[PDB]
Amino acid sequence: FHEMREPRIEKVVVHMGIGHANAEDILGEITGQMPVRTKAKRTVGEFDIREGDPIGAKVTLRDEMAEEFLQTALPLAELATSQFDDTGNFSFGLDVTVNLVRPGYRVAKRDKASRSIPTKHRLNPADAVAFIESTYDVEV
Amino acid sequence: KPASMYRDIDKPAYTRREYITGIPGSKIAQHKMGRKQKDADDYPVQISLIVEETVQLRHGSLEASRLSANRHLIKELGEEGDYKMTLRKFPHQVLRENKDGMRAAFGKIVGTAARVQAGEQLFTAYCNVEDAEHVKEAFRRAYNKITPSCRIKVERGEEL
Amino acid sequence: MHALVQLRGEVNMHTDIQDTLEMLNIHHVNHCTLVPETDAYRGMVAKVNDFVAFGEPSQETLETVLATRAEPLEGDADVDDEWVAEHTDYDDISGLAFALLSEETTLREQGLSPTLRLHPPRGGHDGVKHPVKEGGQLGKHDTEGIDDLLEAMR
Amino acid sequence: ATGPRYKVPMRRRREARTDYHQRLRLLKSGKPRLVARKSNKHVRAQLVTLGPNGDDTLASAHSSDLAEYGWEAPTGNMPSAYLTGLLAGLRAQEAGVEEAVLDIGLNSPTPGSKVFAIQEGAIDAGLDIPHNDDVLADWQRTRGAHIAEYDEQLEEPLYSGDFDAADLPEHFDELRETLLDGDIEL
Amino acid sequence: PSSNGPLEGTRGKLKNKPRDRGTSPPQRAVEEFDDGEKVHLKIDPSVPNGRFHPRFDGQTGTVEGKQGDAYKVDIVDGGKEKTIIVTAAHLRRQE
RNA sequence: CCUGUCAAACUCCAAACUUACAGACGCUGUUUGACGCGGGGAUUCCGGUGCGCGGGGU
RNA sequence: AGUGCAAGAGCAAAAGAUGACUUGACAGUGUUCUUCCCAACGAGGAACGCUGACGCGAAAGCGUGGUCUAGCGAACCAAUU
RNA sequence: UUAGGCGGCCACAGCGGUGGGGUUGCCUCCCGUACCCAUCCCGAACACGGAAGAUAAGCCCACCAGCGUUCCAGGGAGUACUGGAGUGCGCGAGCCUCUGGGAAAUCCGGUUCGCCGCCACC
Ligand SMILES: [Cl-]
Ligand SMILES: [Cl-]
Ligand SMILES: [Mg+2]
Ligand SMILES: [Mg+2]
Ligand SMILES: [Mg+2]
Ligand SMILES: [Mg+2]
Ligand SMILES: [Mg+2]
Ligand SMILES: [Mg+2]
Ligand SMILES: [Mg+2]
Ligand SMILES: [Mg+2]
Ligand code: NA
Ligand code: NA
Ligand code: NA
Ligand code: NA
Ligand code: NA
Ligand SMILES: [Sr+2]
Ligand SMILES: [Sr+2]
Ligand SMILES: [Sr+2]
Ligand SMILES: [Sr+2]
Ligand SMILES: [Sr+2]
Ligand SMILES: [Sr+2]
Ligand SMILES: [Sr+2]
Ligand SMILES: [Sr+2]
Repeated sequence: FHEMREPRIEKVVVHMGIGHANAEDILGEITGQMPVRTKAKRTVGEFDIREGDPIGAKVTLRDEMAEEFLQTALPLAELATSQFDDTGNFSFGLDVTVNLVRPGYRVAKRDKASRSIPTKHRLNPADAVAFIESTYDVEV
Repeated sequence: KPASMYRDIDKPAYTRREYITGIPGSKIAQHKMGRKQKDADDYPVQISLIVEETVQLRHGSLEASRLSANRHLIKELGEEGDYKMTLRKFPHQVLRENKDGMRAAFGKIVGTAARVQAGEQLFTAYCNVEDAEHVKEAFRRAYNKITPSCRIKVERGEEL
Repeated sequence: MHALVQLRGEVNMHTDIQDTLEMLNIHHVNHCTLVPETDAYRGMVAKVNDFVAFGEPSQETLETVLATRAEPLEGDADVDDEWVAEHTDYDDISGLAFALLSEETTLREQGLSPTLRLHPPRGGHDGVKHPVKEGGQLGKHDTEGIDDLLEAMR
Repeated sequence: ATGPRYKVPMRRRREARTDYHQRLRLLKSGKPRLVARKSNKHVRAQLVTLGPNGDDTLASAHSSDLAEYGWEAPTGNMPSAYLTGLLAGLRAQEAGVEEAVLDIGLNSPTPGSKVFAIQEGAIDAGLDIPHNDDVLADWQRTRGAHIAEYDEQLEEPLYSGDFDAADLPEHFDELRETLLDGDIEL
Repeated sequence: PSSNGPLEGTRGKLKNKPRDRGTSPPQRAVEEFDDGEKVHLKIDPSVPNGRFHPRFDGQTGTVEGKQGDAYKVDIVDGGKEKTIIVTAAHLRRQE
């Protein structure tokens, strides 16, 4: 029961919302894998007329790449209570977001007969804090 | 202009403001009179003015009749008397006037009117048993300023 | 089985109404026909309602009328018991009248004109501007009421 | 859901099991659909026709009933998939079915996939199905050579329940040989 | 009318009731009709192709062959006979 | 929550009614040949009134 | 929401967005409806075919321009293939 | 259908909720990247390979009506509106009688937590 209910790391997205590049170099070194550019939509008065154009970059980390990054990333942050999403996620910061979920998330991410995860199986802020806190750090 | 020009319902419903522009503002100052903080069910007596013929009453008559009615209530029951009158109709019908002979005759917007079918309540005042004769008088003055004949009917009042 | 009698003329009458009367074999004012009570026939008399007088007649009244106003498909020939006996599947007028009411046959089916060309109502009718319920002579009638008219138009 | 004006998708659309847009283009051929579907452990192949109250499966085949002809190997792989199609294709020929179009449902048209393997099997069984040879896996991979060479990188047996150590694509040959044989109780 | 186009005054007839919104079921777009069969004509708002002139909505014609996948349906406009080219999507069997 | 009103270019609803096709009855046609087809000759393309439904206009 | 532009209508594993490839905005010839309800009338328009040649796709299939309804022009003469 | 595949109708099927179900069976979640294939970055997905584990998701089974929806009874209502008729009433706008039809909102109590087809299968 507890096994197919205990949380895990879905993905860790490290992103840098610049606004106009040279930043790809640092992410590749800190994360381990290749980064990806970030475009934008709608024209903005802050010199953003060119709709589709580089503004930032991101890296989605999964499995080891995710943990091996969090081991040396979480200590650099001071996790708070409010910094937690309703779905049991949290973002701190160069933004570093951690997507947390239970053992059967694929059901909602697959193509064939996909279904939305029930509220009961959806992770809680509390259950998230606990799982994370139960791994080399403090809450609140 | 005479009410003879706009009293009958002889034209299509013309209310769509998204297609009509330059509609004159309503002369009707208030729709909620007396004590608008108290409830209608807090009164023993409920008297309404009922229109006997289906017609169109212009906002000019609506204001004048509503005025001559409530002004009497204020005079007899004071500016803060224990009563509350209501004008439940709103001037939705936009009226024109062909003011070039019959050529391009579609008239320009000159006003608004409220359509009321026979048997409907134009006014409905709620008062106490004592002030019942004053509200009947206010309505008597009110029906003298609208096109149709009217009935002053008591909905809640076995106190006679 | 109902007895239809045109009481209002063709002039100003709606064409689709006039056509129905003609489909019911009635082409003149005061002409009568015997119509079975079927769904199809019911729709027809409902359409003609305002220009006609109808209802179920008594066996007696039907016999009086048949004897006096019925005719062969062709000719002057009086339709009496002897006539009925020699040309119809019945023994006398009564036998015919019974089958008609019981809706077992039709005038045409027995070699008789579908129309009973009646005489104007003796003493006059109750008026063609109002229905029976209002004192007029139009629309559906009581068996006694229809008899009064038909007998009056002997 | 929300109100009267609300529009709820078709049942097989809520369930996310039928691509209706693809289904139409598919039915336009007039030929029966060779419904190719998969499971984590098995592979199924149906020959479906259109009907007044629903579809009509004239001939089907499942990887489970593959063992009924001498298959001691797993059932979620390439040799399995191909053979299932061949079996279905044969049963189809028996029922009078002569042609069909490949319906892969919500699966991807990836080159050398199992749904294409299923297709190659049915075609080999004698069924006329619109196909493209260079989208089908190379003969050896169909046999399951990619798995034998994977077991070559042993140290630990690929298969848990003992079927064999180094695996046998030769078994594929043995089963194909069996099905193509005229006798066989289909 | 103010204009004399094909879709003039077709606001109601060529519009789906909210719940019939979205793509229509394929079953009826593939239905097969035989010559001589009586078929009701009614454009499916959701289906763009294979339509007939809106003026003909409500007709009940007779299938008399086909042109490609679409059907050739014979109807009588007033007193004039006409042959209508129409796909199954906008047709229904009578009775 | 409560309370007061509306829509020719609004509609969760929704007639009467009009309309396609078919069957039935009715009426009609097979010497009065209907339905339909082909050909000759027109006149006509200032209309009006009542009633119902309108749109404009006091 | 978006879908070039009135208005009304269509569209969600798309008819929208992104990306990529591509030139069917192809040649020839028709059927039918429309233009002109019924009911004759041209140019124009559309739907639906066939023949030829192609593009894309695993394939069914889609492409006879833009989701649909506006964006159009006789004879004579000239230029052009 | 002791959990499957393809469907028809396309909410009576939606939304929300409760309870129950899986040793070599099923569907899954699940384990995992040599290959086929894959990510403008991630075996996440797609694709391929496979069973240590699990029934917690999904799924299948049983059930609840609070919202939404379908249908039914009674009430509203033969009211509103209306096809046909009238030397019926009204200064009139308009109304009425007869004849043939006949709502909507809403109230109340029921119904509805899908039905059906083909194939496969202890
Ligand atoms: Cl599948
Ligand atoms: Cl057409
Ligand atoms: Mg004679
Ligand atoms: Mg006399
Ligand atoms: Mg008289
Ligand atoms: Mg309209
Ligand atoms: Mg010239
Ligand atoms: Mg030139
Ligand atoms: Mg459970
Ligand atoms: Mg009078
Ligand atoms: Na002038
Ligand atoms: Na639809
Ligand atoms: Na033309
Ligand atoms: Na880029
Ligand atoms: Na479960
Ligand atoms: Sr008028
Ligand atoms: Sr002048
Ligand atoms: Sr007065
Ligand atoms: Sr009409
Ligand atoms: Sr198009
Ligand atoms: Sr994995
Ligand atoms: Sr008068
Ligand atoms: Sr009734």
